[PDB]
Amino acid sequence: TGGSSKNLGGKSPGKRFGIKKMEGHYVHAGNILATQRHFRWHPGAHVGLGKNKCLYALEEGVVRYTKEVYVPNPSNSEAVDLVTRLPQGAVLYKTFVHVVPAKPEGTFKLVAML
Amino acid sequence: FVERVPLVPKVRRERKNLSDIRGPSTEATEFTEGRFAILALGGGYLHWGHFEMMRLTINRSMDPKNMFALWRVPAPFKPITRKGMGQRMGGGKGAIDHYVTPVKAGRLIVEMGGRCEFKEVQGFLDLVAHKLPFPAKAVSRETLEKMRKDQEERERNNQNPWTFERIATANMLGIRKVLSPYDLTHKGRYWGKFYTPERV
Amino acid sequence: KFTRSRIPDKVFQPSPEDHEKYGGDPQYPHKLHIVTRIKSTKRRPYWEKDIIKMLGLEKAHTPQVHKNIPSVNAKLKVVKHLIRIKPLKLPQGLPTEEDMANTCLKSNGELVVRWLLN
RNA sequence: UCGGAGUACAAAAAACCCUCCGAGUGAUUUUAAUCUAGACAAACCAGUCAAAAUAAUCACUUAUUGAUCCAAAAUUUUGAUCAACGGAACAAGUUACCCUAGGGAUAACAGCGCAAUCCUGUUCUAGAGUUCCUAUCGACAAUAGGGUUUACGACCUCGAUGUUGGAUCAGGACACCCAAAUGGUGCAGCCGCUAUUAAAGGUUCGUUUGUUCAACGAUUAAAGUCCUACGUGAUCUGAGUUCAGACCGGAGCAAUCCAGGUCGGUUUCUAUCUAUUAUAAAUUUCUCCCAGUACGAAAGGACAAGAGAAAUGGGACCAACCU
RNA sequence: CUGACCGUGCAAAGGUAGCAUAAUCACUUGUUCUCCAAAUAAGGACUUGUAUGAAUGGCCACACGAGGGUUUUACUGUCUCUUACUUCCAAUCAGUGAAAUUAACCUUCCCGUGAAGAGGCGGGAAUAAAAAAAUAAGACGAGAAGACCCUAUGGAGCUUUAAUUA
RNA sequence: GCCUAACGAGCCUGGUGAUAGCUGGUUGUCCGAGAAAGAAUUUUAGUUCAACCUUAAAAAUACCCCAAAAACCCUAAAUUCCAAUGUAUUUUUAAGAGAUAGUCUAAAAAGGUACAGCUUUUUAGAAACGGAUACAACCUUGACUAGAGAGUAAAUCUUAAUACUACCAUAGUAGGCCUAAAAGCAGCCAUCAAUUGAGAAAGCGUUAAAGCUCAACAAAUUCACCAACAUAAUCCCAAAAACUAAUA
Ligand SMILES: [Mg+2]
Ligand SMILES: [Mg+2]
Ligand SMILES: [Mg+2]
Ligand SMILES: [Mg+2]
Ligand SMILES: [Mg+2]
Ligand SMILES: [Mg+2]
Ligand SMILES: [Mg+2]
Ligand SMILES: [Mg+2]
Ligand SMILES: [Mg+2]
Ligand SMILES: [Mg+2]
Ligand SMILES: [Mg+2]
Ligand SMILES: [Mg+2]
Ligand SMILES: [Mg+2]
Ligand SMILES: [Mg+2]
Ligand SMILES: [Mg+2]
Ligand SMILES: [Mg+2]
Ligand SMILES: [Mg+2]
Ligand SMILES: [Mg+2]
Ligand SMILES: [Mg+2]
Ligand SMILES: [Mg+2]
Ligand SMILES: [Mg+2]
Ligand SMILES: [Mg+2]
Ligand SMILES: [Mg+2]
Ligand SMILES: [Mg+2]
Ligand SMILES: [Mg+2]
Ligand SMILES: [Mg+2]
Ligand SMILES: [Mg+2]
Ligand SMILES: [Mg+2]
Ligand SMILES: [Mg+2]
Ligand SMILES: [Mg+2]
Ligand SMILES: [Mg+2]
Ligand SMILES: [Mg+2]
Ligand SMILES: [Mg+2]
Ligand SMILES: [Mg+2]
Ligand SMILES: [Mg+2]
Ligand SMILES: [Mg+2]
Ligand SMILES: [Mg+2]
Ligand SMILES: [Mg+2]
Ligand SMILES: [Mg+2]
Ligand SMILES: [Mg+2]
Ligand SMILES: [Mg+2]
Ligand SMILES: [Mg+2]
Ligand SMILES: [Mg+2]
Ligand SMILES: [Mg+2]
Ligand SMILES: [Mg+2]
Ligand SMILES: [Mg+2]
Ligand SMILES: [Mg+2]
Ligand SMILES: [Mg+2]
Ligand SMILES: [Mg+2]
Ligand SMILES: [Mg+2]
Ligand SMILES: [Mg+2]
Ligand SMILES: [Mg+2]
Ligand SMILES: [Mg+2]
Ligand SMILES: [Mg+2]
Ligand SMILES: [Mg+2]
Ligand SMILES: [Mg+2]
Ligand SMILES: [Mg+2]
Ligand SMILES: [Mg+2]
Ligand SMILES: [Mg+2]
Ligand SMILES: [Mg+2]
Ligand SMILES: [Mg+2]
Ligand SMILES: [Mg+2]
Ligand SMILES: [Mg+2]
Ligand SMILES: [Mg+2]
Repeated sequence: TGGSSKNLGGKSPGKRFGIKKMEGHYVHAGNILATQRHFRWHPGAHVGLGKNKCLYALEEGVVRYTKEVYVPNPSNSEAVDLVTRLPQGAVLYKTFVHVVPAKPEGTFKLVAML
Repeated sequence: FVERVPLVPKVRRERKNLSDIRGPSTEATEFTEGRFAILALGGGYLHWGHFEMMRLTINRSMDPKNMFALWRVPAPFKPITRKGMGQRMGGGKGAIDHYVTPVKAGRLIVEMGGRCEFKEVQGFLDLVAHKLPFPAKAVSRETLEKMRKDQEERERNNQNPWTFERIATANMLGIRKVLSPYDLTHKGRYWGKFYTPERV
Repeated sequence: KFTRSRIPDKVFQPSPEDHEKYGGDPQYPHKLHIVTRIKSTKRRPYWEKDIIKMLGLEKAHTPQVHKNIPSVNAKLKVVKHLIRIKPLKLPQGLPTEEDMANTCLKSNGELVVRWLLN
């Protein structure tokens, strides 16, 4: 009996998208925080956005997650319109990641007393 | 008249969820217009031939002046697949032979309103009930409410300290290892497709 | 799948007559648990075997003593169907140095400090 | 090989000859640079982000891609349906003339599992039955069972469980084909048609096919349906399938091949062990009567009782006959 | 009803003379007559065989086959349906004296179970001990590391447009 | 075909201890610790990496883990991540192999026939010398050596199913309408009104009538109603049992 199943190429590995660090994790500058294919979490304070929508930590610190108000860039039109048609009482919210800096910025050392 | 095949025939064979026959029902639990109905006491799959029976039977059995009927169940939307005879396992999913409506225990199949007494309807409804895939009953509002009040009366009259709820929820004797995850909700009254009314 | 399950809080809210029934004192909760292991850790998931290794319950029918703090209570809760728990009682009070050699633990769950005089 | 969904519901991962859509590039302009912290991912190989320091976009956007070696090139780099896509620098058919190593890790036979199909019941009355659901049946449907069919699984056997039909000898089931008691009838009687109870005994001889099946001739009280390794080959037979030779269609350039026909073709065992090696106490016809009476308008036409004959199956026996 | 004719297409030509259900894919136990009480056999016809067919030969015919098939006569133990008697074996006595085979066996039957068919397990039954003679149901009996099937980056023979080529 | 009792290619001696990812074998005692399949592959009867693991070493935290936290429409069991706390484990470094041909049970799903002692993944369990007679996977238990001691664990197999009874029946009027007839009772309309009480009728019945019963009084007594389901092939399958007290 002809057993042809017409479907092809279901097979891909998973991309291991997801959250790499968790709230209250210590982080060094450069660590990737989470990696996603669509924006699930947006970059907050001290979190840089990679061209593939990676989130990495800019400072040395503690990673925090947050629900905050979303005010799209006036250059990006779709989001501008989505913001436009809302009923007059409602604001948009999203989830952000943050780094909270640990090390102080610097120190004043006494080099020489002349 | 319900149509053998849907007007917009499903093109893509779907996985068969046993889960939609399984356990208690949500939709179509309550009466709307009518005084009478056929209540489903098990889960089951209603295909076309059944609709044929309930329809011809219930139409010819009733006085068109004093009585009217209503479908509480959709016309069959779920594709069922077969393979020919003499087929080795594998090669793909088969082709579409059938259409069926899933029916959960505790749902009303047919709703009959009218100025008749429950005795008439009960007289000829018991035939159609008797002929369905699942065990089914002929009921009215009074009957239904009576048996439900009794159904909780049993649970407050229960003389033995041990009920399925208490154990399954407290995971006693590690019983949760033998039970399913759906068992917490069914509270052990439903098992697979079948329903047991006497289970407290 | 099979899982670690859960116990909802209502389970652990005692009724008034449970005090009268198990002879616990309604006013003051009790300090120490005597925990004995009644049943086997075989045929059970690995995490329970773990909990029983931490509690020091390694071999059956030997009593152990534990604090009634919430931290120990959590683990006990996980394995609660394998064990027997009874409140420890001290009629003669707390054992001092001189009594260390004379200690005995009775099946009432009762510690006797002065045992078999002369 | 490569990517999106589902399966895989909320960190990751995750299978199938699973369910569905895609890619082996286009379209632009703005030519999208060096060098180095820390990271994701990961068997490895490949993949990914990226601060500081110097001075690409749209097309669901995610996939648009090939490692060494070896070649050509210039100043530096380009080379693959290597698509069997972790890639052999370059190789196809046949074998019933076959050979070895293995496998019950895997088919054909048989057993087992399951019961789609098949097979016996009941439950429901629309309908047929002129009227009348259920004398005889019965659509759409419900619920139990049986385990012989064709399948499906691959669980025992490949240091062999020898496989179709007959012969002989049969053991068993009862879902009775006869014989025996009976219910119902759209049963007057004669035939009948259905249903209940009953397994001690029976259940033919031929023409054609290897044939079970089937047709057909002639009969019988009937010429049951099955199971037993489709009973039974250390009892028998091989016509058939099933090796070697050979034709005839056909398919191949050929070799060879087609659950297509045809002709021909080795059937081995001295029995170690278990098993086993004769008690009896009938069954069936067909006649003769009854009585051409009971029964029906007549035409056709009974059982029961009682006398006879046979036949078969048990057990024997030679006066005659026949060897 | 068929098609001598008609149109158009493609070919290097368009299968003719014969013969025909055949030692000729299938349908298929083709149709019908003769043959027998009855014939899927045999012979004769019809016959698109859509897969006959003329030196890979086509068609008739003597004469010949230890070739295949069919009928008749006759003959008989093939058979209805077996029987008698002799001889070799045979069994008892006396000599001489092998073979495959064999875990150990103090080696029953039933129904369950079980790697799915039990002398060994479970529940029951039955049961002094040994010879000799028989019969073949079982011991998945004995013989050959299955000739079938599949799998080895195992072989070989054969053939060509396989790839490399003296 | 045949070429010296095996010819698809003789026999012999060399090459030759040919080569077998394939069978088959591999020899004293006693102790420690102990494994189940993620990748690629002329690969799926094999290897080589990872993961687990064994033998040494160096160290520091490891499991458990409350808030807090992880998405946009609907979305369960639950995960991920972390202090306290209960414990002693875990990571690195140096050496090594085997293993990579699994079964069933519970749960979530696919495929198939909402079939398999079926196949394909994910999460758990198991492989008693004790129970389920017998028994690989279910249940009780984890482990040594002696005792002619004790306490217990899982477990021995029970559960049921019935009846229907009086007495009686006139009235307009075969209401209209149809219809061969149509008289409650082929269908439409009406549902009226005598009697104390009787439907412009629920059954059968008739060509239509005719005729049988049900509903209505009158007489009484009342107790119920929700009924059930044939069989297989050697020969049934412990024997038996209502009872001296059991949280045995
Ligand atoms: Mg996917
Ligand atoms: Mg994958
Ligand atoms: Mg039903
Ligand atoms: Mg920069
Ligand atoms: Mg190249
Ligand atoms: Mg490859
Ligand atoms: Mg590959
Ligand atoms: Mg890859
Ligand atoms: Mg040949
Ligand atoms: Mg061989
Ligand atoms: Mg096998
Ligand atoms: Mg056989
Ligand atoms: Mg088979
Ligand atoms: Mg067998
Ligand atoms: Mg069955
Ligand atoms: Mg099957
Ligand atoms: Mg398998
Ligand atoms: Mg074999
Ligand atoms: Mg053998
Ligand atoms: Mg017999
Ligand atoms: Mg019978
Ligand atoms: Mg018989
Ligand atoms: Mg046989
Ligand atoms: Mg045979
Ligand atoms: Mg034999
Ligand atoms: Mg030829
Ligand atoms: Mg010959
Ligand atoms: Mg032959
Ligand atoms: Mg023989
Ligand atoms: Mg003998
Ligand atoms: Mg013999
Ligand atoms: Mg005789
Ligand atoms: Mg011609
Ligand atoms: Mg032919
Ligand atoms: Mg030709
Ligand atoms: Mg020629
Ligand atoms: Mg020719
Ligand atoms: Mg001549
Ligand atoms: Mg000659
Ligand atoms: Mg001749
Ligand atoms: Mg002798
Ligand atoms: Mg013996
Ligand atoms: Mg069995
Ligand atoms: Mg047996
Ligand atoms: Mg002898
Ligand atoms: Mg024998
Ligand atoms: Mg044996
Ligand atoms: Mg045999
Ligand atoms: Mg072999
Ligand atoms: Mg080969
Ligand atoms: Mg080779
Ligand atoms: Mg020779
Ligand atoms: Mg060697
Ligand atoms: Mg390769
Ligand atoms: Mg291999
Ligand atoms: Mg921690
Ligand atoms: Mg396997
Ligand atoms: Mg392997
Ligand atoms: Mg079973
Ligand atoms: Mg596991
Ligand atoms: Mg035992
Ligand atoms: Mg011990
Ligand atoms: Mg009248
Ligand atoms: Mg009145």
